[PDB]
Amino acid sequence: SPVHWKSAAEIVELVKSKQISPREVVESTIDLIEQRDPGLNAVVYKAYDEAREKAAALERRIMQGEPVGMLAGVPTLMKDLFAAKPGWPSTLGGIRALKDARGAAGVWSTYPLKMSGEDSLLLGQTNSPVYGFRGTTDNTFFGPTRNPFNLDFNAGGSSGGAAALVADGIVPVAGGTDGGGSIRIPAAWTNTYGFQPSIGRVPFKSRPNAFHPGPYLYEGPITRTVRDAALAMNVLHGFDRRDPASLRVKLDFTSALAQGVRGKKIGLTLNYGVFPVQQEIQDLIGKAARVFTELGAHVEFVDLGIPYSQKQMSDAWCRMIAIPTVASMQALRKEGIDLYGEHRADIPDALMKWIDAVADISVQQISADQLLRTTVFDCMNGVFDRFDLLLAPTLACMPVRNATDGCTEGPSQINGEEIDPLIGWCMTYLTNFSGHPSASVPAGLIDGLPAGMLIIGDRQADLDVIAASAAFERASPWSQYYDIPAGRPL
Repeated sequence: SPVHWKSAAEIVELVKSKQISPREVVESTIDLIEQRDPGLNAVVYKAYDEAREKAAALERRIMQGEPVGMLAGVPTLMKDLFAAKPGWPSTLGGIRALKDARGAAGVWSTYPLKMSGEDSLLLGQTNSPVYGFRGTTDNTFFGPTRNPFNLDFNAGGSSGGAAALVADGIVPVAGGTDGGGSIRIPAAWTNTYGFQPSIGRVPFKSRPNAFHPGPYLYEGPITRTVRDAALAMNVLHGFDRRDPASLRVKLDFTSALAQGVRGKKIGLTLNYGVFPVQQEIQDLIGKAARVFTELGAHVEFVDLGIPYSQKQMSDAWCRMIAIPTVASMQALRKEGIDLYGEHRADIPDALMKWIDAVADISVQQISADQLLRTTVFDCMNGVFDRFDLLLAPTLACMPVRNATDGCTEGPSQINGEEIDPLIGWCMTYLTNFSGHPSASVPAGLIDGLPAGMLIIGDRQADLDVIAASAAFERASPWSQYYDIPAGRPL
């Protein structure tokens, strides 16, 4: 393949130097999708002709020496979860009743808008669970997205299709979204790098309600290298007055790649003091943390002092996500697509539980969840009063086997302790409460399957996260593990 396993940085250079045409990037990427995605089931919409049209125009500009963007020719796909791209479908993660929906003119979600703006070529959309409402990717319309490291296992979610394509070498970057961890969750299970930016760093368009009661929501890249994520972040970040958290600051994410972590004070937790975490994952993260001590950082265990139980926190997260989910369902019903009645079967029972639970949620309950969130935020802040970075395992458990009923979920217990199977083991959700930037870095394999370590920075310290990530990438590479998917039978 001229493009399998190439980085975005490599493709940009190949295209800019006229070694390969944008047309050939598109056809070769299509070949990889057609050849390799049947097992993975990561792609849910193919926009091949659009990509061909865009490639022809990009090729003409390159040949005539007209201006081209900073990701010119890099192939990518966006995520099918509140997707907005004019003329494209949006099924909210595999809701069959929405299969005929198409995006209205002039309405865009951030990843397709900004990536295409800098001449990345959008090839289609990737699979998500229904309404994003779990850390696995499966639904009853498209089915499960499978792990390139072992197709009997799930890629994770909700951005599972994004991570699976990147982990299988098919595109160098894919768009994820994250309300409880979903840029980072599937990255951790697929040996890819998932970057969740600070709140306000990348615009997020929530309409009709910009002041919704949910957790912080983010769009961001999943890549195989930290450099590619920095390149994507240079495109994705930036002021937009229509996002009421937007930061009016310009950064160069690539400037942090060579910075190192010498002298940094790093806090370490294996379970945030409140989650049950598989011992093998704890051990792997203890080892990974020591990579930083060899690079001149000082690492020590910290106690966040979170006074809520992990069930209390996951229940609050579910209610916070459920409120705008109910608003979506109510609006769709008004528009003639009724997911409460006629098309009830399209919603998982576990999700309908929360849908019903918040239908008449009291202001007292809303307030209690807000107090919980504040407490978690302040526990994070207590760490960053004294430390430059916090390390933790991204997730409390290893990948799960795919179900056969379209409802793959996580474990309901870890170490004998009950845990919410949709999101409870996704320890990432703490930064959707708190707003801190974080990235999942591949920490190694356990019994042949990937596990991630989360690097968290202080509020707005995205470049510190990039610097630590790149330092770890140099000292403890994970690229060799791609040999597993690279050699899998097709």
